[PDB]
Amino acid sequence: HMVNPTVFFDIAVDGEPLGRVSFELFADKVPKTAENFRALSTGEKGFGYKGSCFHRIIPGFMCQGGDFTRHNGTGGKSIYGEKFEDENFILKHTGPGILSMANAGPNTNGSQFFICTAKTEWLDGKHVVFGKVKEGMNIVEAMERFGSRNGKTSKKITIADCGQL
Ligand SMILES: C[C@@H]1NC(=O)[C@H](C2CCC2)OC(=O)C(C)(C)/C=C/c2ccc3ccc(nc3c2)[C@@H](C)NC(=O)[C@@H]2CCCN(N2)C1=O
Repeated sequence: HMVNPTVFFDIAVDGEPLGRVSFELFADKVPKTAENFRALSTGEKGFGYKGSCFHRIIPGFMCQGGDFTRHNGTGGKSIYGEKFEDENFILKHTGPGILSMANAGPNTNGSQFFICTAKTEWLDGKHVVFGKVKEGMNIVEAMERFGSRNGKTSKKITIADCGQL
């Protein structure tokens, strides 16, 4: 029987440790999308999220990250190539904690992702939901306080370490 993977991010604020956020990845529903995020979190392909930042945090909306090639929301790449397809839209944006793929149009998933801090149902069926925060929503809420209405962060929010549990 297969068990959904768990991954962790250790978050830092201007280089100062903040806490750990862990995620369940719904490999049972979106295996290809789950596997991308899993492998980018372990670094096992030779690239991934360790050291990258959350480039846009909008309080009461979402925290977005995963651009480890241009560091500002314009870059990123998947373990399958520069981009990969939308797998399915089985799972919906039901509330805070949902983990979902950022994109630039149909079938443009790469490495960027977002963590919901509110229900974002208008994104259903165009962003692939593939996971959820398991532990450490308090740390996501602490990260959120460094966001702003236009998404610029007031301190640098980084993934100091990440991997699989
Ligand atoms: C739609 C967005 N896509 C990207 O960020 C992709 C990247 C390349 C693959 C992912 O970047 C692009 O398309 C370009 C480089 C053209 C930048 C767009 C951009 C810039 C600043 C924004 C400021 C604010 C907003 N949207 C913004 C969107 C508000 C309204 N929405 C969001 O913050 C949503 C939340 C769900 C995740 N999420 N952002 C995305 O998936």
